[PDB]
Amino acid sequence: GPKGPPGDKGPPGDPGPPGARGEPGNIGFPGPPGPKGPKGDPGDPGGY
Amino acid sequence: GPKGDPGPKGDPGPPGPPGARGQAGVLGFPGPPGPKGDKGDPGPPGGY
Amino acid sequence: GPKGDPGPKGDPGPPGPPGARGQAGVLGFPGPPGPKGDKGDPGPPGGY
Repeated sequence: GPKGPPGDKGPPGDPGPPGARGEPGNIGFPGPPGPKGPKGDPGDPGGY
Repeated sequence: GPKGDPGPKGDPGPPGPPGARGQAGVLGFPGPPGPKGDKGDPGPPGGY
Repeated sequence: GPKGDPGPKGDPGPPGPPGARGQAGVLGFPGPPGPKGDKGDPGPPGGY
């Protein structure tokens, strides 16, 4: 007898998932030194 | 009559989206203490 | 003859690419201030 018509193209494939989240950034550099300290006290007056 | 041929395979699924960016890194540690201040100015003459 | 069967499901899509690296953490705070400088020298001797 006569062959039947061909079947439908199949359903579409599954969508891919999102990529992984990037790695979090590195810890920041340590800060610089504190400010230089204040100037010393003035000397005593000279003696007599 | 004979059965029709099976249909062809479906279209592929789309690739997934790129992942999110990582989180920003941790803030750096504090720096060290600052350097010592300069020496003070001399005192005045005795009897000033 | 009867219509053919549907084709197979499509291939799955691949994962998305990995996300970008997170931004570097910021630099840390400065350290504490340095110590005060030395006391100044004594002044010159005075008359009386």
